[PDB]
Amino acid sequence: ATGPRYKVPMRRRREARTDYHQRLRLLKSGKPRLVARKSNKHVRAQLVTLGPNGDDTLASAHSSDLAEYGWEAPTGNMPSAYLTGLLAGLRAQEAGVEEAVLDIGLNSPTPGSKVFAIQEGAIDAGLDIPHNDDVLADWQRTRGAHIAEYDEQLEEPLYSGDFDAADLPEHFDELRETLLDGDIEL
Amino acid sequence: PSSNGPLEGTRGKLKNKPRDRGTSPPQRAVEEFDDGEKVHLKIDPSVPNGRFHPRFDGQTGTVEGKQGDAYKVDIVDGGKEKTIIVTAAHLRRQE
Amino acid sequence: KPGAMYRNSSKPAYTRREYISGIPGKKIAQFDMGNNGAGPTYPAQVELVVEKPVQIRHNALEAARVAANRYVQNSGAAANYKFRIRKFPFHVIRENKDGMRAPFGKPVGTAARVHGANHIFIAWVNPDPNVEEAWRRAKMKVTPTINIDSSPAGNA
Amino acid sequence: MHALVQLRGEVNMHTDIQDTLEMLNIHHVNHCTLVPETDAYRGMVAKVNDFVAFGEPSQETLETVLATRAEPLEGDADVDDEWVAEHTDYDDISGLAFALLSEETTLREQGLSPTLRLHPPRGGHDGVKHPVKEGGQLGKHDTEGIDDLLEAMR
Amino acid sequence: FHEMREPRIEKVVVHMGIGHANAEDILGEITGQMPVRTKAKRTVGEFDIREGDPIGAKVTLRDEMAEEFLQTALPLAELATSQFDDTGNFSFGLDVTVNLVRPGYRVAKRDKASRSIPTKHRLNPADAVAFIESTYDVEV
RNA sequence: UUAGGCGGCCACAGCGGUGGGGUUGCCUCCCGUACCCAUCCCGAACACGGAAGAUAAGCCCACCAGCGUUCCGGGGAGUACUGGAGUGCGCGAGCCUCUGGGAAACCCGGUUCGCCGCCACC
RNA sequence: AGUGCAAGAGCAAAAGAUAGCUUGACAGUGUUCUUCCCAACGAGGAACGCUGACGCGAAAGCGUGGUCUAGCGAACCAAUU
RNA sequence: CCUGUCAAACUCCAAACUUACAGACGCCGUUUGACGCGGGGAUUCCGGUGCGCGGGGUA
Ligand SMILES: [Cl-]
Ligand SMILES: [Cl-]
Ligand SMILES: [Mg+2]
Ligand SMILES: [Mg+2]
Ligand SMILES: [Mg+2]
Ligand SMILES: [Mg+2]
Ligand SMILES: [Mg+2]
Ligand SMILES: [Mg+2]
Ligand SMILES: [Mg+2]
Ligand SMILES: [Mg+2]
Ligand SMILES: [Mg+2]
Ligand code: NA
Ligand code: NA
Ligand code: NA
Ligand code: NA
Ligand code: NA
Ligand code: NA
Repeated sequence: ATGPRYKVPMRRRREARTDYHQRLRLLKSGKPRLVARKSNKHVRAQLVTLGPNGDDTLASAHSSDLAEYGWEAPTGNMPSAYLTGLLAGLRAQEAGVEEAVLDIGLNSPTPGSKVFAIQEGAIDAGLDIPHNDDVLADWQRTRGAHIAEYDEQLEEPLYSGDFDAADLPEHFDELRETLLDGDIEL
Repeated sequence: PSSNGPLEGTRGKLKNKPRDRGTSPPQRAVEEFDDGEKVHLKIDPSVPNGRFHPRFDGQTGTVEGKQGDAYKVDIVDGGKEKTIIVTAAHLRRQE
Repeated sequence: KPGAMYRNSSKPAYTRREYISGIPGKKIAQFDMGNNGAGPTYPAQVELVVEKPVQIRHNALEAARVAANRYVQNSGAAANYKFRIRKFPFHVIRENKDGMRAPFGKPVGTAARVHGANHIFIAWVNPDPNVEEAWRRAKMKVTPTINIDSSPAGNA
Repeated sequence: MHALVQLRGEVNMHTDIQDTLEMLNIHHVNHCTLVPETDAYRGMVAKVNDFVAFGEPSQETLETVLATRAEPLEGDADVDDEWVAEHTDYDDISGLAFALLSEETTLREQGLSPTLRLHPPRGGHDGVKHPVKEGGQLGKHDTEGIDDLLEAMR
Repeated sequence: FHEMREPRIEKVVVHMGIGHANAEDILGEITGQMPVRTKAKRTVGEFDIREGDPIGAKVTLRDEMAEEFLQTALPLAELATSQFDDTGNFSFGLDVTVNLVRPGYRVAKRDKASRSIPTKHRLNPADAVAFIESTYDVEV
C-alpha cells in the first residue's frame, strides 16, 4: 500500500475470516475438519478435507435445508444447530467419513454454544470427534426448552406467526427421530 | 569466521524479503511426502521450528521415512552421506 | 604528506561513520559559489572533467576550488556567475603512523572518489569565459589530467 | 557439423577445459574430430574456443582429409573407398563424408577412430595467440577458412 | 436511505483522572453503575513511577444509562464547536465524553469480518452538532 | 456464486474513489436480554432469542489508475559488470580486442482496481 | 514498540501486552545434526522421536526452560541419590 | 518544491558466476571390474611463483 517494502496480510486475514494460527493447529491432526459456522438466521456445518488447490467439502448441512425434512420453526437456534450437525454428520458417514476435529473458526468456545451443539449432533450421527462433554449444553436446552419456557413468560407470541404459540421442543424430537433412519440424501 | 556458531554468516539466507515477512501459509507446513521423493531444502525465515543446519540450505535430498511429524531426508554433504531431520515447512517437491 | 599515498582507489570503500571515529573536518569552504541566489539561467556552462578515476583529498579540493574561484574575481566579488564543486570527500583515509604489527592505520583525513569522465566542477557564465582560465588553474592542483568542457555554448 | 582441431598444448590449460577436449576425443595437438552441432556440443566447443580451431568444412575437404587421415578403430588399415565400402554403410568416402556432414552418423558408428590425426600445417598457421577476426588461427572459422587449415594439414 | 444514517449515542465515558480512589463512589452515583480502575503506563516524576496502579476510574454508559445521564450532564455544560471531534465526538467538563456514530457501527466492533467504517458513512462534526443540538440545548 | 461457507496462490489481490443491488429468498446492519454465556464497568464486544424496519455501512455486482504493486513494448543498453583467451595498448592506475553471458536507475506507452479450487444455492 | 544482555535474524487475531492458572526448567531412553563443511576426534550444544508421569485448552494442540545463534569442563578422589 | 553527493559492517533492485538434484549427449566401466567396501605400508603437516579476486600496509 505505502511502498515496495509494505507488507499486505494474506487475503483471508484482511477479510478477517480465517485465523491461520488456529488453522495450522487444526490441520495438525491430519483429520477432516468439522467446520461449524453461524449466520443471524442460519447455521452451517461442513466436513472439509485438504486439497491441492484449496479445501474440499465432502459433506455439509445447512439449517435451511432442514425444513426439507419437516422443519417448520426458526433456524437460528440451539435445536436448529444440533440437527444441522446431525444431518451433516449423517451425510458425512455416507461419504465414508469417520472422524473429524471441530473447527469453530472465529467463534468463541463458550459452554453450551451452538457450535458445540453442532458438534454434539455430528458426534451422534456417528462421527468420531475429539470433544469434552461438559462444555456442551444439557440436552434440554438443545431440545429448545430454554425457548419454550421463555414463551411461558408470554403475553405476546415469541414467534411472529410462525408455528405454534408455546413453541415445541417436541418438534425437535420428531425431527431428530426422523433423521435417525432411511430418508433421502442421508 | 570470527566465531563458529550455526548462524555464522547466515544474515542473508535466514532473512526474508520485506514482503514475504510475517507468518507463513500453513499449506506447506502440512504437505506430506513419500519415501523416495526428492525434496529441496530451504529454511523458511518465518518458521522457527523443524529447521536444519543452515549449511544445508540449497540441498536436494531424498525423503526416507520420518520421525514424529518431521521428515528424515538423506543428502550427501560433499562426499559424505548425512540424514537431515526437517519439517515440511522447510521442504519443497522437486520438479 | 604526498598524494602518492592516497590518490589510488585500490582500497575498499571506507565511509561508515557509525564504525569510524575521529575523522578530521573537511577543509573545503563552500560548494556553491558566486550568485547562488540565482539558478543556472546562463548562456554558457563549462565543466572541469576528471580524466582518470582517482581519490582527491579534501586538501586538493580546497586548493583547487580556491585557486579557481579566488581567480574568478576577474569578474568581481559579486560578479554574475555561479560555481559548483559537485563532489564531497566521503572516503576516510588512514595512515600507519610497532612496525607492521597491528598496522591498521588511524584516521588522518578524507578524500573524494572521482571516476574518469565525471565533472568535478561546473561553472555558469555569460559569454565571458574567464572561467576557462579559473580551471586551467584548478586542474593544476588535483592529481589527474583534466578536460575543460563547454556544454551550452555554440557562441564560438 | 564442425571440424575441431586442437592448436594449443595441454600445459597450463585449465583442467576442466582439458577434460572437455578429451571428451571430444582429442588428446594431442593437431588432432581433429568431427562434432555435431547441438546445444550440448555447442557449449563444449565454446569452452574450448581458445585452444582450438573449428568450423564447418566443405564436402571436398572432408573427403580429402578422411582419405588422408582416417583410421579404423584399430590398426594401420588405410581408409580408402574400398575400405569404406567393405566396412561401412556407405559405398565410398564421399558417401561417408556426406553422412557425417549431414550428421546422420559418426566415425565411431562406422568403426572408425573418432580422431583424424592431422599433420602440422604446411606453410604454418596464423598463430595461436589471436583469434580469426584478428589474423590469428583460434576460434570459429569460415568454411573457406577451415578448409585452408584442414587442407594444409592434410 | 435515512433512519440508518441518522446519528445516535454510543457510550458516554465519565472518568476522573486523579493522580493516585475514593472518587469512584461519586461516579457510581452520578452514573448508576460500578466504576473501573485506571492503571497508568510509564514511570514519571509526579511520584507516579508505579506501572500497574490505580490512578482514576471511568464509566462507560450505553443506551438509557447514557441518556438519563446526559439529561443532566449536557445542561451543566455550555461549550460547543471547535471542542468537537472530527468524527462527531465531543468531551466536556471530571470528564464526560460522548461518542457518536451511525447505525452500522458494529461492523467495525465485531470479531468476524470486521471492517473499518467508510469515511462517507462516518459522522462529521457538523452532522453531529445538528443531532445533539436537536436534543434539548444549543450549539456554540 | 440476485448477495453464502471453507480455502489455495498471498498487493496482478494494497491505498483512494464512482455507480448499482435487495418486492418472497441470502449476507448484513437491525430488534431484544428469560435462558447457556459474558464485560477487572458497560447484552459495546462475546453469548443467546428473534424479525418491526433498512440497503445507509458491510457484503456482492459494474467501473476509475491518482498512489503502491505485477508483467510487457520501445528507449536507456548490448551500456555497467562479468566466466574464458591474448608476446593487444598503457610509466602506471588501468584499458582494449576476441569468445560466452548480461543489469540497475529513469523516461515514454500498455497491463494490473485479483486469479483459481471445493461445497452449497431460482 | 516490545521480546533480560552483543550483533545479526524471527515475531501482530503473536513469539509482544494484560489476566488467570500451572511447574514440561519432569524421569527414562534414543534418532540426527553440530562441535570437527568436505573428512577422523571428546566434553558441550541443538533439532526431532519414543516410554512414563503431568499442566493447560472445547479441541486440534502446545509444553524436551527463556524466539534463534554465547553463558562452558576429562580421568583419579570426595560428598550426595 | 528545486538543487549537490555516498556506503566493508545500507538495500526497492541485481548479474556474470558458484552450487544441490535429475534427465540428455559426451567420455568411461562391466577379461583393463569402474563406483564402492575392508585391510597393510607410507611420505607429509617451513612451501614458492604467475594470473584472477582479494584484506592490511606509503610501499
Ligand atoms: Cl461464523
Ligand atoms: Cl541439520
Ligand atoms: Mg554476504
Ligand atoms: Mg589405433
Ligand atoms: Mg618451413
Ligand atoms: Mg607464429
Ligand atoms: Mg448502496
Ligand atoms: Mg525454543
Ligand atoms: Mg588431579
Ligand atoms: Mg557433593
Ligand atoms: Mg562464491
Ligand atoms: Na513468511
Ligand atoms: Na609492540
Ligand atoms: Na593535474
Ligand atoms: Na485491578
Ligand atoms: Na449495503
Ligand atoms: Na556430542
